[PDB]
Amino acid sequence: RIQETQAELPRGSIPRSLEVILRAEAVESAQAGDKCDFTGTLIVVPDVSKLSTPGARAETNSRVSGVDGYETEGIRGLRALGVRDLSYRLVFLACCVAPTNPRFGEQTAESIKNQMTVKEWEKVFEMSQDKNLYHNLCTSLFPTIHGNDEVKRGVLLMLFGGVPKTTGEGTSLRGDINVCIVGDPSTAKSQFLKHVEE
Amino acid sequence: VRGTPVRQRPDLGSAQKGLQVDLQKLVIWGTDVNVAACKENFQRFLQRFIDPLAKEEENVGIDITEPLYMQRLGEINVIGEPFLNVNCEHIKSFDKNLYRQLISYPQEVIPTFDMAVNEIFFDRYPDSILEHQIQVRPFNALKTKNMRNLNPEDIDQLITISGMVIRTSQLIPEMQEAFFQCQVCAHTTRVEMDRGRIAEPSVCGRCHTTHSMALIHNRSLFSDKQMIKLQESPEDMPAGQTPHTVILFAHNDLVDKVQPGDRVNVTGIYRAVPIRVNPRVSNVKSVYKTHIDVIHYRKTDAKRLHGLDEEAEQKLFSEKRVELLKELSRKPDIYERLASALAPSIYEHEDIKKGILLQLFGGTRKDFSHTGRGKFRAEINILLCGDPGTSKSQLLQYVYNLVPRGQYTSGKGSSAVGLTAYVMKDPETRQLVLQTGALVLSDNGICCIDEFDKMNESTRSVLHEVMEQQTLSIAKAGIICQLNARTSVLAAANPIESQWNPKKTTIENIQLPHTLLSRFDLIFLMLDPQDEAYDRRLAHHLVALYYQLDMAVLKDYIAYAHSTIMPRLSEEASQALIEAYVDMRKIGSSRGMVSAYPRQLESLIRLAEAHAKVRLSNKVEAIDVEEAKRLHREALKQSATDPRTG
Amino acid sequence: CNTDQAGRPKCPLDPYFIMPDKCKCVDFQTLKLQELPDAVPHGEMPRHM
Ligand SMILES: Nc1ncnc2c1ncn2[C@@H]1O[C@H](COP(=O)(O)OP(=O)(O)O)[C@@H](O)[C@H]1O
Ligand SMILES: [Mg+2]
Ligand SMILES: [Zn+2]
Repeated sequence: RIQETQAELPRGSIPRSLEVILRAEAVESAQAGDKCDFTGTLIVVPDVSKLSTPGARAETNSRVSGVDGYETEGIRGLRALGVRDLSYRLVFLACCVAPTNPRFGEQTAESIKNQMTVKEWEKVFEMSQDKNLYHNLCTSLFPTIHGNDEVKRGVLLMLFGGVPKTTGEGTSLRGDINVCIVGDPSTAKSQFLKHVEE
Repeated sequence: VRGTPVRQRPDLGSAQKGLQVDLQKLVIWGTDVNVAACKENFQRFLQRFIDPLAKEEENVGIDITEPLYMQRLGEINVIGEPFLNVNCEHIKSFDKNLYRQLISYPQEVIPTFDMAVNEIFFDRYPDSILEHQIQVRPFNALKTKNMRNLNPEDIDQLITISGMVIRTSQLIPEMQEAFFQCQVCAHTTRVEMDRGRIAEPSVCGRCHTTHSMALIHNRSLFSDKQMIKLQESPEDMPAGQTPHTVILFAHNDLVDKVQPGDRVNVTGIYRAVPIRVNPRVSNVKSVYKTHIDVIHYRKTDAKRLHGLDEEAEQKLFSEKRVELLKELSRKPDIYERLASALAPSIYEHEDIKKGILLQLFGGTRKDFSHTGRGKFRAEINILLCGDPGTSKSQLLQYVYNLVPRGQYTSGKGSSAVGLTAYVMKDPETRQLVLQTGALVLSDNGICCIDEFDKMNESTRSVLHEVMEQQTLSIAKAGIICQLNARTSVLAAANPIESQWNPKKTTIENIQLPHTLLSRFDLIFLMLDPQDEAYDRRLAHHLVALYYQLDMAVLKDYIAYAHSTIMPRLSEEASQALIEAYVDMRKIGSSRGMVSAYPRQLESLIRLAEAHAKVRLSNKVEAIDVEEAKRLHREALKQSATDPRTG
Repeated sequence: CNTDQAGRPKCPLDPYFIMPDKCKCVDFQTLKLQELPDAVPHGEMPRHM
């Protein structure tokens, strides 16, 4: 089940949600939260509709009339004529799947290196080697917020995270960084959060 | 006809018998319409009808001398859209009997009008190509002031009502031409819909195998459809009658044309249909239900402002009107003129009216996506903090009745879920659906919150997200999303004890958290000065109401401003704004006053941009920023309050 | 019995008895026609109907 992206909502509307169907190789190619890009064909699917208003019956074209005691009236006649309601839903049949915004042009560092192209890999390498990368990342990630350099640095470290670990007895050592911002109103806290999300 | 395919008209329902009956001329059975006479009358109406009272502003691109709808047909030739909106009022004026026949027999008459328009159009143009034959939309039928007064005698007739859209269901596909294929020889046949049903071939036409033909759902042909839950605005409101919700149905071109919260005059056929006892049995109920097969949507209203769609449309103003509005802008006191025009019968609230006008005009929409900053609120928010009986409720109601996409809530009558969204069981599909709230229905308009202090924080918390990021992030059990709520909030608050103590400071009297008050980019203290002249003139005005600029120009000015005015900060205005914010913060550092945070610099930018838009400058200027300063300062009575006490 | 809607409890299978006194009857007769003796070929049997 997918729903329309926020970039396409009309005014005052609720996003339209439709079910798309993946077949064969693509069966598990979409995961929750992903901004996928389904390519395929729209289709209709017969529906067992609960509409109490009759509509669009389909029946035989052979003119047959029940004899006395077996008249084509009621459920008997409906069944004999083969009357069925033509109620449909719109469903999407996706042959291929792919993210809307590709990140690159199990998981491991070598896997990421291979997945990313030569230009992207060289850019990553050169920025990794670049000096003052800490300040560069902070500034490039928060180009509108002034001050709060400590908050910027903390959020960057949170984004990079730690190294989760598990002890011999089983107890786990959390490696994720938790950050909280407390302060006076209009101090850019929501701005930091929205930067992080976007 | 020129070989064009005559598309079906699902709005007109399933075609009927169409039995011709001779009265001895050759009427349709059960009616008094003869196709030849109706077609000739409508052809005459098209060929030669001129509006004597028509105004150049009422009709744009239309000469009041040449016949009206021939120019419309010329437009339909120029563009591809094969639709012709015909005014039932014009039909009534031209041929009254034709109007009565149209209103009483829409399904029969309207196809004759379609035939006539197609004949005339394809006679005039032997080469113009259209996807389908032109279709006639009769609107402006004599308004039905209340659906509750319509009677079974009116069923299947063309009525017109008015109301705001509460909900618009998903696109429902409808069968029009079934496709059948043989399970033996693969012989293909098509069966068009006939009187609301389809006849299965039951025998192959090639191999003669009985019942070898199977229906191919996705090779058949379908047409769009959409349920629309609309709330009626009955002009005639009898005592003890609650508001009314009426089911509409759009068909194949009106699907997804009116969003929830939009106010529209809907002209359409008033249908009555049976109710099945169960969704699985065919037994129906003796009592039918009624709905509206919509023929035409009309957005334009006389007592409201131009809607978003009308503003977007290019040909909304004649060149003469554009020049007139530009002259009115070059006029030096346009700001005060428009402020006075707003709420003409509210006595000398000049500053509040100016603020409300700036709210209506709104700032500039900004695309900060590339900056990773978020979405900036261009809307302006106003809070009228005043003693009960200071006309704040009157101003709220005036704005509510003036603005399109306006919602109104008061005090403890609202809830967080009811304002944001919720889940109900649509009692026509028996399916669980999601219904919006006031803050969403007013997405691109205004929400008026009266009694803004009796708003127990459980629901007042919702306003933070709406007023900060124009978004309403709902994460409920099943549905997760963020709804656009780009509203403008006009709120009314009463000081604690329902009376303004002249000893407690501004904040101590307002009693609203600074976190919230900093969101409102305008706060007006409606306080009563015990003044002889004010009391005397107010009494004169109030008594004058007991015995005795144009809305048109105001509406057109606002529409043009929104259409093509996008003020941009100039360098001088930028420096002025910087100095304004520093001075305002310095002043607001006082103990009890309303302190100023960078949200107030944002507010000053918003107000300056709104004033520039009012001036049609397209460039925000030091004049605009100074006016924003003055307005924000006179509001809250900063000049009249010392930096220590109130 | 198709008229089961008048009451929920149902009538049996094969419930109908013909009412004699409500029958519109007519006279009917059976005759045995034999080929014409002058039509029967020489060595043959007379056909019947
Ligand atoms: N230190 C700052 N630097 C830049 N902008 C700021 C700063 N503080 C506040 N702002 C501005 O004020 C606006 C409102 O801040 P907001 O996100 O509401 O903070 P909070 O959520 O903590 O009240 C933001 O859109 C932001 O641009
Ligand atoms: Mg915040
Ligand atoms: Zn066949």
